[PDB]
Amino acid sequence: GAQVSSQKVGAHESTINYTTINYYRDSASNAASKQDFSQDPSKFTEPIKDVLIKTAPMLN
Amino acid sequence: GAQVSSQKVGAHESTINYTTINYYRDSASNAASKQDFSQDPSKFTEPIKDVLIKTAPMLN
Amino acid sequence: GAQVSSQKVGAHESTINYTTINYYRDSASNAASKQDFSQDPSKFTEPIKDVLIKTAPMLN
Amino acid sequence: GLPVMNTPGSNQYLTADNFQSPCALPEFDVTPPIDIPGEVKNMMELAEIDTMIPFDLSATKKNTMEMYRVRLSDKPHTDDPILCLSLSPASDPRLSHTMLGEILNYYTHWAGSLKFTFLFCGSMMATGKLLVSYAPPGADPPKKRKEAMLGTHVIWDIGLQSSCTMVVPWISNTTYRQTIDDSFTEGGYISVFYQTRIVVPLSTPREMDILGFVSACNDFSVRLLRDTTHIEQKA
Amino acid sequence: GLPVMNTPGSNQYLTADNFQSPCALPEFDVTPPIDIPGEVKNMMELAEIDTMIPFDLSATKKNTMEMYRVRLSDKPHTDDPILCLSLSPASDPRLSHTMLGEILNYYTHWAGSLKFTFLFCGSMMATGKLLVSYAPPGADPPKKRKEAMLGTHVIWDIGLQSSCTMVVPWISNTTYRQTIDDSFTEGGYISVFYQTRIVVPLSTPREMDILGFVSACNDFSVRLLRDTTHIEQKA
Amino acid sequence: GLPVMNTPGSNQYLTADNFQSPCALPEFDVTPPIDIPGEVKNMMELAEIDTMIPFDLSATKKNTMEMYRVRLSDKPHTDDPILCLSLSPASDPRLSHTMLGEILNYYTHWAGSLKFTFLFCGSMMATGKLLVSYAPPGADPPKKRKEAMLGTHVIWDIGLQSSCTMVVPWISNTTYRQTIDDSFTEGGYISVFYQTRIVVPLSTPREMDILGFVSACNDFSVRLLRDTTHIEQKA
Amino acid sequence: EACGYSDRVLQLTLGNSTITTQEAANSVVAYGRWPEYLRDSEANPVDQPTEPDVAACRFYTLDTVSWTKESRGWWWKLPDALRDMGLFGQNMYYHYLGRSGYTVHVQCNASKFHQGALGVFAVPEMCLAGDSNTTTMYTSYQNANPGEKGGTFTGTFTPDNNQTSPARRFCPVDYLLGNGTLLGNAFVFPHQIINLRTNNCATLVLPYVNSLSIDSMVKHNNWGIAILPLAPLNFASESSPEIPITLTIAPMCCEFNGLRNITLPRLQ
Amino acid sequence: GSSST
Amino acid sequence: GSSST
Amino acid sequence: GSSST
Amino acid sequence: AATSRDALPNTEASGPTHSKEIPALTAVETGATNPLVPSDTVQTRHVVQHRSRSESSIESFFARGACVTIMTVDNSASTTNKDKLFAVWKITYKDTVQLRRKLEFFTYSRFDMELTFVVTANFTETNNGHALNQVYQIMYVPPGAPVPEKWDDYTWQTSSNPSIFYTYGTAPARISVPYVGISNAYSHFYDGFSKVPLKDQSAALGDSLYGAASLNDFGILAVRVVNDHNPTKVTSKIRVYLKPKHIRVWCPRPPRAVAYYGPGVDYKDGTLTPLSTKDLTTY
Ligand SMILES: CCCCCCCCCCCCC/C=C\[C@H](O)[C@H](N)CO
Ligand SMILES: *C(=O)CCCCCCCCCCCCC
Ligand SMILES: *C(=O)CCCCCCCCCCCCC
Ligand SMILES: *C(=O)CCCCCCCCCCCCC
Repeated sequence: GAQVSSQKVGAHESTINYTTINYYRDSASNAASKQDFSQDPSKFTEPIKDVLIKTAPMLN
Repeated sequence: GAQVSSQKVGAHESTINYTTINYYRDSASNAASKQDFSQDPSKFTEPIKDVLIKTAPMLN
Repeated sequence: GAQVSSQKVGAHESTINYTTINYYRDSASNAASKQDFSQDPSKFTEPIKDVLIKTAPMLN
Repeated sequence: GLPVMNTPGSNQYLTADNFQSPCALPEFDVTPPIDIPGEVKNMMELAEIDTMIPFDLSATKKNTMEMYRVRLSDKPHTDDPILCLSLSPASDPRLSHTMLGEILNYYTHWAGSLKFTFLFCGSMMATGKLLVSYAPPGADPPKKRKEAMLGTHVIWDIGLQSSCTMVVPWISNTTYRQTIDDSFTEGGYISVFYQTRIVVPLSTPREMDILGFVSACNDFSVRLLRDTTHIEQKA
Repeated sequence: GLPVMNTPGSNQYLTADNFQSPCALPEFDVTPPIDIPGEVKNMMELAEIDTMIPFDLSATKKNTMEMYRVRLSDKPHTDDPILCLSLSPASDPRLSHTMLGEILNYYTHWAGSLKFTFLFCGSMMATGKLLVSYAPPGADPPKKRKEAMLGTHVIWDIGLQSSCTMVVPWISNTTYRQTIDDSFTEGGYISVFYQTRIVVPLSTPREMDILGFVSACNDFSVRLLRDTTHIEQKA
Repeated sequence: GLPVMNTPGSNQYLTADNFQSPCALPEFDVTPPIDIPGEVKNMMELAEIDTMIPFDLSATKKNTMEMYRVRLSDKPHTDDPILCLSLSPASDPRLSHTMLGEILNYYTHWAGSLKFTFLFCGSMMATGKLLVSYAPPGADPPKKRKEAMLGTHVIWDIGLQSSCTMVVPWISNTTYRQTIDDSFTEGGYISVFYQTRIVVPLSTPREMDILGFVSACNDFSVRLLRDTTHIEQKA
Repeated sequence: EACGYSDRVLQLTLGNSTITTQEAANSVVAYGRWPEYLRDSEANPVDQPTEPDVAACRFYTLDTVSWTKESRGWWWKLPDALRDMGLFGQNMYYHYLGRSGYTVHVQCNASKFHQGALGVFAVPEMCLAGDSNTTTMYTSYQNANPGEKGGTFTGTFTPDNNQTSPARRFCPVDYLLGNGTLLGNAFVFPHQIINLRTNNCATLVLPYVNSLSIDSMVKHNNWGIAILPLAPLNFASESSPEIPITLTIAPMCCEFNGLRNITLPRLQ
Repeated sequence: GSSST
Repeated sequence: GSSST
Repeated sequence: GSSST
Repeated sequence: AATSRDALPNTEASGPTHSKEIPALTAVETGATNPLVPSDTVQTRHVVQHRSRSESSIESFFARGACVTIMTVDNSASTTNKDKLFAVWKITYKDTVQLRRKLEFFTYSRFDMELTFVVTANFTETNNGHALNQVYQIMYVPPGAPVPEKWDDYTWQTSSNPSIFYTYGTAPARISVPYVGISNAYSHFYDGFSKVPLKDQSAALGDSLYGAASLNDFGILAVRVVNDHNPTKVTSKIRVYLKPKHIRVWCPRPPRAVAYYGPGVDYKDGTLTPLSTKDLTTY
């Protein structure tokens, strides 16, 4: 049941990996994976009904 | 995710190996591998533009 | 990287084995295997230039 | 038992650690998520939203609505600044409280390009050209259009497109700047000038406000998480 | 972290343990071995080398060179012993300091066959027959040739082969004997007698010495390591 | 939990250990490296660079620029030494502060070949032959050319190739020498003599300096890391 | 070479300028790295760089100094020594950021009857020690940056005892390389020696070196040039000989970012 | 057994 | 799983 | 992985 | 592919020579060191070399924890003219000398930093009394975060700063930190200023220390005893050990030869005579 993932290596001395085994039945007991996703800011930065083309007039 | 490497054995009693597993996501948490490289001293010992041949006159 | 060897079993209750993993890069950190060899005592008990046959006269 | 040797760090509590721990409510029936609108995945998403700058922190205008209003008028052309600002997004008092400034005060280091957008709020009948400037650090901070023009700038023509944006490109010696006032990692000078002048017809207000906004570009990032000075709890 | 439960023995220091431990000199450049002569792999190799017995520990001969010399002479035949010795290789004072005796004093138990070799050091002109005896324990210790002959023995004829060996075969009730004086694990009696007599011509020394040596056979072993009583450190 | 038994060494802090430990700044955005020139991979690379020897540590010349200058002159031939030096690269006061000497003072043991190079700094018109010597230890240290010639040496002819090198070959009883003054691991004697004499024409300086340099060969190594005596911190 | 090419005879040409030498001792490329422009994978400021090329990457000759029996040594900092040199200096003061490599050519000829030896060292981050034992790190910008005239070394440390009006200058002691380390070890830095019997010049090609891809040339010097008499000047039997030393330096692969109005520094 | 990410 | 050096 | 003695 | 633990080159056997090849003659003016080996100037035998440079790799040379500071705290009643003592330390390797000298063999470096904390306590007053086992809080406050003014103020809440709560008598505390520099490498030497003095500005306004870059380079460690005070006074000290793991270094330098005198390269009068008397022709 071991999960093997890669580290993003900062300062250096191949891919270096690390291992993780969950010891408990409840997912709430798990550590945080930090393997997170990013999304585009559009729902906050461009919430307009008509798609904005930046080279065009915003008002036409 | 185990990394198996060999020891250089000094005093003796095959290849003896040792095992390493990284327990953390950040490479900064890792121990030092001590598997390091050597380089030639030339950039400090012979920084001259024209390659030195030791049997030849250094000044010609 | 696990080393599996057999025990010589003294008092009894197949081959029973035991496991060993080296945790360190330096062989000096390792435990002793106790898997040692024996040799014949001849270099101390019979250091003579001419091979001794025990049924024969030692002096002929 | 398995032979073990306790290492340094044993039994400490690091508040930044990331370990497993036992669950106090085993087999709890968790309520499922629903698809609530407005989910955020990264704090830099918030830094990319334009928020309004409190430019005029005069003793009488600060901590009032007036601090957000930069007054212009139709006076004869001058080469003197409408406003002057230091590019210290976490520490200059005009930038530190913007949403960008606030998020930067939870981090030690920032990097990347920024952008300033100005909104003209005079009447439709009012016209004008302004010069918006960014001077990278190291010389005398611009106090005259003559110097400001020599740096990064946008000449803004007022018209139907109400607003104009100047991008402050990432131009730095270091790979990240500090989120405090620091000479070694100083960012330079933002300023605004009259290019021609504001002109109005008769029957029109001769003075008006512009509003300014700051936000991060897609190449902007922060690091080294830290506590902010922007909130406290005495007693 | 991984759930663990500390067992008895935890944190103790057993001087006989065999664990790994951190290296204080990491990446040290070790000097390679060279092939030095005389390598030993097992202490029983040393026990198989003949060393000389201090047979005559009389008050005036002990702790002098004389203790190693057993005096014979050309006197008329007698059935009386030249020497008498207990087979207690670690505890009898004549055997305990031989190399075999010394190694046995670092162990609690010994087992296997031994051998005694005698060297005649009289002149070439001297002749003689001697009887070397081993009596396994349990009867009266031999004080006369009559009894000694009934046990394990070798009749030694003196001549060009200078020396003679009697093997004391492993004959024991227990599988190992104790390395102390102990009646239950007693080994029996070693003795030497005149079989005929030493005879010399005229112009020849009428008295001479024999020297004796003890060593282990290839079936000999020891166990249960222990400290010796043969060295101390007062204050 | 998993049954475990704590071993000796548990909870200690060995300053030379090599374990993992938790990161206090998780997911930190590290700045990438750039290809800075002059990267070093091993301290022996620095030991292979020639550095200048402070040969003349007289009371008035030491701790001044003069200590690096060895004065020669055009005087009549003599068999007396220009300089005498002990091959104790970490402890002789003339060698201990060279870059080689300094690195050796962070280690207990050294091994390998060394080389001394001398630079003639007189005028082009000056000529001369010198004898540079290495005497392995164990005899009277050379005070006359007669003895120095019998050891390892180079007869240097001064000319267009300004400099000359004598290699001190690794010649030792032990596999490594100590980095302190120690008779058992002594290295022997370096010395320089006039082979003929310095000769100059008229209108020329009759005295001049030579400078000397020491560096390690490719077979040179050190081990057992240690603190140096070459820096301290009182109070 | 059988066509005559020599280690000793070189010609260097950069921009509209050429140096010839007939008594060189080869030439050095510091750390074996030739100067280069900033690569995209190492780039940091995003604005289009200026690269003046031949207008700035050419040989500039600084004021000639004089070597005598009493000389203890000289030092210069780069880019400081070139701050007033033609369009290189202009580009430097007009931009926040700038990076540059250099060809350094030290010139000193004498005669077959003179003798002496100059150690010529190029030191990355050549931090020098100050004149004060009342305040550390106190050398003023003005005294740290002499421009083309450079500074000098001294054989004696002498602490500034004026506390009212501190001199705020360096006091770089020669055998301590002006920085608390022994001069005999300065050979681990890229160097050449002008030994008058052998050669009449030193040539060092220096890459841009820094812990950053680009930085403030006005705030920070990347390289220091230290010239010290390893063996003192001497001639015939004259008690007071003199020979000149001339420094000619050329910037190489220099590029600049962050254009604004010109910097006008307080240099006195 | 093992999962790889 | 395992890596060998 | 494993070695057997 | 040549590793730090590889054996160095064998000595090859070499015999007598008489030729125009001149290895021994050279010219140090060029700036080069003559690459000779024993077989170039003497007759050699063949030797199979087993020695290696494993212990002098940059990693191995630095692979040790060094003390960089001692912080003092107490657990006393705060009273109107004196408060309970907590400690504040500006993170640096320049308060002590040994690790500083080793790092300064080089101009620049990159490394992951391992910090280990050794904590010791004692009673200071005579009285009998007691204290119960202390817990310590070691809080990192990075440049810009609120530095604590009192042992018990709001900043010790640490919602974002990393803190270690260490229990007295347990194993020394330890954490790692990545390469956190705002440059591509740490500068052990910065020949510059953090400010340009402008002519149009006052001298005071353009002034800055020589060789100093960011005034608060790396922030501070703030340490306190978390326990409330006892009737009896207990003083504690936190010794901080720094080890540079996963290290790279650039541009070698001559080592410090005279005593350190401040965070810069400055030296003190009276300390400038490292070398000792020894006669030129005396072994
Ligand atoms: C809970 C405790 C966390 C402690 C975190 C400490 C983080 C800050 C580390 C700073 C790194 C310092 C490295 C050494 C100094 C510099 O290299 C030199 N002055 C050169 O720039
Ligand atoms: C998947 O996990 C199969 C491999 C098992 C590897 C060794 C597990 C180490 C100890 C796990 C204890 C589990 C805790 C309840
Ligand atoms: C690769 O790692 C697969 C093999 C797993 C071997 C057993 C792992 C032992 C316990 C690992 C704990 C990991 C720490 C978060
Ligand atoms: C070979 O070792 C591959 C199998 C790995 C088995 C589990 C290892 C258990 C934990 C090892 C820790 C290593 C110590 C640095």
